[PDB]
Amino acid sequence: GSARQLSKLKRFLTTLQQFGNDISPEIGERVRTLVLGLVNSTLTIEEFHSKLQEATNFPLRPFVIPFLKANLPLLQRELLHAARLAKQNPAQYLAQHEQLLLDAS
Repeated sequence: GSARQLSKLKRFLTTLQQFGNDISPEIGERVRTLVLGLVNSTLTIEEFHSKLQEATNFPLRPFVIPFLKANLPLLQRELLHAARLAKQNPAQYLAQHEQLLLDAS
């Protein structure tokens, strides 16, 4: 498969969202929101590329859409580890609520 080969960005993403709260509150909440969002929450690359684009300083970064597009399945993996280091559940790590579970209807 193409997991490890694409995991090259996984690490960066993990630390990016983990330390993203250090650089600042704005970009922080956003980074984690988008990242963790498309990971478990209902989010799309485009949307994750929008807020981020206006969240991170400087002009659009090189390969944004195609970035998480091939790392989506790689980011949803580390999420299972975050919960262990967050003292919470892997699916509740981001949700942290009931109403925000499966409100399809």
